Amino acid sequence: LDPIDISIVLNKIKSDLEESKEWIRRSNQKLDSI
Amino acid sequence: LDPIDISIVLNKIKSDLEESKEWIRRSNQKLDSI
Amino acid sequence: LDPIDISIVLNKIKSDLEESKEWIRRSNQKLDSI
Amino acid sequence: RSDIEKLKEAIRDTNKAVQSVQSSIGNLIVAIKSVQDYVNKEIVPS
Amino acid sequence: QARSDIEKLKEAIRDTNKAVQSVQSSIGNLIVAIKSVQDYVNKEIVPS
Amino acid sequence: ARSDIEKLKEAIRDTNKAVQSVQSSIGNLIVAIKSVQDYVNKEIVPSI
Repeated sequence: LDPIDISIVLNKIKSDLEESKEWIRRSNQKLDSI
Repeated sequence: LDPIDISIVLNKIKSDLEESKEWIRRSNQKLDSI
Repeated sequence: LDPIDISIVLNKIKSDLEESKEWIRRSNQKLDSI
Repeated sequence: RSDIEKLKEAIRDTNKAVQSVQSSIGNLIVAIKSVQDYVNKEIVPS
Repeated sequence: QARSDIEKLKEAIRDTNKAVQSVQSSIGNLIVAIKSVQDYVNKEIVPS
Repeated sequence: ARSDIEKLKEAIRDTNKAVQSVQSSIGNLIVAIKSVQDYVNKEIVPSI
């Protein structure tokens, strides 16, 4: 049987998660400036 | 063996996710009116 | 074959989920103060 | 104050979005647990 | 000042909302990943 | 008021921490799915 490989979709989840972290970084920075 | 069937749980996740999208749409709408 | 056991990672996710729920309760408590 | 009220309403909606996501993560755990249990009680006896 | 602090808060929330939308995208793709595992088990392991 | 502004700021900070906790959740869900793919490929595939 050919192995199961979901690395493509896993990479897409990772990428969305790294973007999420940047938006939260930016939100905190804005609040720090108040 | 009978085959795996997690459509019920996947459907629940999808529903919660769609409802999340609508709350964000409402938040952004409030923000646009400021 | 020896059985798969991802209970340890699932416990970490449950813990992070519980922590998330408390921060949301705290946010809503602050808004309740306005 | 009218802008303060709108910001409060916005954050309230964001919080509800996050509660909806929490419910999705809750069920993702259930989904993965369900895969584990099927492997162990249906494939691994074989 | 008041409308500037108000404008910073508004932008902080806009940023938070985009963080939540990125999490929404990640959950969408987790569904795909988990369904793939389901599909592979039923097409390669359960017949096999 | 300045108090209401400080409260809204405190509220958004708590909301951002909630999102950070969910981000940690997603990180661990990736690991759990990867561990299922690994177990399938390292143990069930060869047996069958």
